[PDB]
Amino acid sequence: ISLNPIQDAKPIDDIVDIMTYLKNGKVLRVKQDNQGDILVRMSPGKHKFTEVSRDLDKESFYYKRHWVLYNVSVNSLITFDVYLDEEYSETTKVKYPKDTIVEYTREDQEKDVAMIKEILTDNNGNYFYALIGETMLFDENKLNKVKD
Amino acid sequence: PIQDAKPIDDIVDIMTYLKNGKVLRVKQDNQGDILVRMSPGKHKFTEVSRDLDKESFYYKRHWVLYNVSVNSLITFDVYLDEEYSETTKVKYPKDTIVEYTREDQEKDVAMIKEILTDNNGNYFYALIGETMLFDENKLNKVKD
Amino acid sequence: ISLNPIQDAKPIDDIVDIMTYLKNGKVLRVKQDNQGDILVRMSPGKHKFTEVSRDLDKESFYYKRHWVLYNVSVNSLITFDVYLDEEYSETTKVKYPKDTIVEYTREDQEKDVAMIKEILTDNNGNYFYALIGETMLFDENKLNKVKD
Amino acid sequence: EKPYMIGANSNPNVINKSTTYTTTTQADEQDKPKYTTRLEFDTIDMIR
Amino acid sequence: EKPYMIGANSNPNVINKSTTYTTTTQADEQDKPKYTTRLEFDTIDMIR
Amino acid sequence: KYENHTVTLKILMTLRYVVSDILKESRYQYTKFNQPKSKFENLPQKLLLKREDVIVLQDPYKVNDGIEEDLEIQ
Amino acid sequence: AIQSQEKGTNQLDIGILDTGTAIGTTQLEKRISYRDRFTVPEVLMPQQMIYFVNKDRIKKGIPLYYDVKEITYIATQDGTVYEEDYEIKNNRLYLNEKYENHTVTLKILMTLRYVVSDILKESRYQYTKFNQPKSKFENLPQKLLL
Amino acid sequence: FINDRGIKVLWEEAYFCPCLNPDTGHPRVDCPRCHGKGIAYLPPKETIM
Ligand SMILES: [Zn+2]
Repeated sequence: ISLNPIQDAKPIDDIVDIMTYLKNGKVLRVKQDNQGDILVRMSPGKHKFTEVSRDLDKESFYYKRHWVLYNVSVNSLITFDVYLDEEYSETTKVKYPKDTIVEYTREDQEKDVAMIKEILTDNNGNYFYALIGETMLFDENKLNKVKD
Repeated sequence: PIQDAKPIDDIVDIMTYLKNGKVLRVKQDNQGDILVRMSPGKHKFTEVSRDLDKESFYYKRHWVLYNVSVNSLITFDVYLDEEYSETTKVKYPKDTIVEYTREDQEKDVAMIKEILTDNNGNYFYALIGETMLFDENKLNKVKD
Repeated sequence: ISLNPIQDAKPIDDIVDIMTYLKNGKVLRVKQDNQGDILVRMSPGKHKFTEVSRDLDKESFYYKRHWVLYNVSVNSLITFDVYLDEEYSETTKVKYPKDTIVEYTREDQEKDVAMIKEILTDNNGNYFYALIGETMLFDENKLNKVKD
Repeated sequence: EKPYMIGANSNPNVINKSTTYTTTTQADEQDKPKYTTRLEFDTIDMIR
Repeated sequence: EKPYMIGANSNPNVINKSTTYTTTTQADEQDKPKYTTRLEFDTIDMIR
Repeated sequence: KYENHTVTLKILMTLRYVVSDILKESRYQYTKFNQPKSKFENLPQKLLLKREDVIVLQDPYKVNDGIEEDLEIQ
Repeated sequence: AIQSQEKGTNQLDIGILDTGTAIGTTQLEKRISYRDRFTVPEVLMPQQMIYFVNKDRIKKGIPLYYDVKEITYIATQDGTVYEEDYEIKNNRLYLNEKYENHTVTLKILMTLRYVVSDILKESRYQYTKFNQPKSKFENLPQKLLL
Repeated sequence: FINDRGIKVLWEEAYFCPCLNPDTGHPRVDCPRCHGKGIAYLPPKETIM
């Protein structure tokens, strides 16, 4: 009695694939450390150029995304982690995402460290975590993330 | 024929060559030619150099950072630097506007797209929107 | 089913003809790069001098053009393209005028360059263009103007 | 005869509009005027 | 179907929040705009 | 024709400035309203500039973009 | 609180030198002393410098005039430099043998620091009595010239 | 407000050229980086001021 696993948005690491998606015209979504989170698109039609928008939502019939020309920089793509719009969404803003290493309390009153490998949520929205070296699933309140 | 120019069509290839690290050469309109490069080491970022001539014992290329825009790459002509030939010695280069008389002795304007030559240096031109060849004398440069 | 050809306003290139029209009293229309578009007239009657007005419209019964003295300069006439009022009008503000060189898409998916030689409009206002080396007429949306 | 209706738009989009710079030229021009009220002192009152 | 009710709170407490410092970087960015009214002189009136 | 002559000119040149001193350098604000947390922002500096007349360098070589200006789209 | 932060620079025979001036406003009940010292970690200040390398400095490590928080740009005759060739420890710079005889130039960011040169409008007072068991004396903010 | 009142301008940072003579502490008369001035400059950046 739970919802199927929910996937995390994969940041695209290699420039070549990102350009390839961009050439096809698939929308990108870039997070700028300083200013904002933006979408990037290569213009439709034959008049080719790069376009940027800040209308961060699915293109609803009542929500028309608006585009403006901008000279996007290569270094901006490289340094800033970028996503594909079809994945990055409010559908999952999990506190500890997949591949995150956490400290979890074991039955023997020992705090061991393990990585999250699978994520799913019950109908009430509580996220169940699968951990390496463990069979059952774990709850968010039980866990602890050690940073640095 | 002469193969002095080998323009790249797809930017994806350009990025692939950049990942390989080979230097590029990007043309500019009424402005100096430029070379582009991907930086080595841990941090990958685009670099540029205003030095065109070949690396030598008396000549070293100077590289600096820049926030290059894809718009220049996708639009402007691009070449592999080492494969580029400095010039093709013809009266009217490619994409040069000329006035020519059509087959029925009626005059029309056209731009040039061809490179053909015999072994003596005699050149012929084929016009955009045309099939047959036109000589250096037949064509007339169209003034701006 | 279309309107007859519409003529473009010919700029007058030679000073001698311009003065000759002015001496006869025919009105001129000058465009100044910096300030404005103006009409020029030599005064009626025996009291001869040059006059300038900014009442840019046909002399309707309810639109009286007003004149004021001005010391028009020879160099102003030479440098600035000048027209005769009887031609320059809103009747045609065609995007690509006659003798303009444009790039047009051909049936073979090749973009050739050609000059506009004749202009006419259908009843709906769409301008039909005749091109050198081509028989049929061409539409504005199909065309492209290459500048410089 | 037929009713007047607004119809659809006609203005096409434009991108990267460049600003206009006034061109230098030695030629003459005419400065377009504005005809309106004018302010002045009352020099007669100043004498008083 | 069921009535909409507010429910309980969900925000957990946070202690010793550190301020955010803008990071220096040579990379490009986009400055987020504000579209609104603009003020200008009346240069035509100034000529008068 | 002008082998031995004196030539005189009037010319227009582009404006250029260099920074001689920094006045009212750093101004600050702990912006917190309508933010997830406190943030630090640097307010405008004021600069005291001087014109370049004794030494002059040409205008910088800017990388051009292929986008045509005043472009119409449909 | 700080006002009128100024970087006054003097170009001299000895070289270039920075004589900045600023005005500070403090809290209550704090007594400041001549030639006290303040430092603002949050604020960063840019500087530029150039050093010449020799067979000895390469081993010892370059002694930096300024302090360091982070580096921005490095260059020499051979062009820029990368993280794989240079390192900094305890505010001194080490380089590999490739730059034995070269001139290295840098742009750097450093944290802001001030010292007290004079005290202006030193002591301000008030006999606060309202809503108190008895009269109390309190020291109002001083103003500092840094 | 700054963008509204300002004028478009190119901005280039400054850094001492490597060409400085190590012994006299003064620069070469003519090199590509700096044309006699003792200070070099970086690639231009666009800004409103
Ligand atoms: Zn130098």
